[PDB]
Amino acid sequence: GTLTPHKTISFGSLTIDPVNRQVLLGGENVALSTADFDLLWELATHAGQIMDRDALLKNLRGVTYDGMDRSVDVAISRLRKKLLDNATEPYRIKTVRNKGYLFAPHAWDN
Repeated sequence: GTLTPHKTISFGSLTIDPVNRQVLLGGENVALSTADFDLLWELATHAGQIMDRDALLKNLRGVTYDGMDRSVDVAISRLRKKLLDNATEPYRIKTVRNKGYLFAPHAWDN
């Protein structure tokens, strides 16, 4: 009794679909800067696995320029600040012990 896709990826909070190249959280689309958009794109695809800043930015740019966390930080803060859900849902996107950013312990997919 739920209208949800299968090919695309959708979590218990946000949803990402390459067909519409957009993200939907809480039933409504979420606007995010190019980078911020790419950040989550990989963040979800690599759920469960700890995504490091250096390994994250690599997806945003893809250049040989390492140590470019500068963009990552800004992106993260922009991701949570925009996905700071409280009434509808918590902040699934929690931060790990200075090891990056992973999903909440109550969010996962086999």
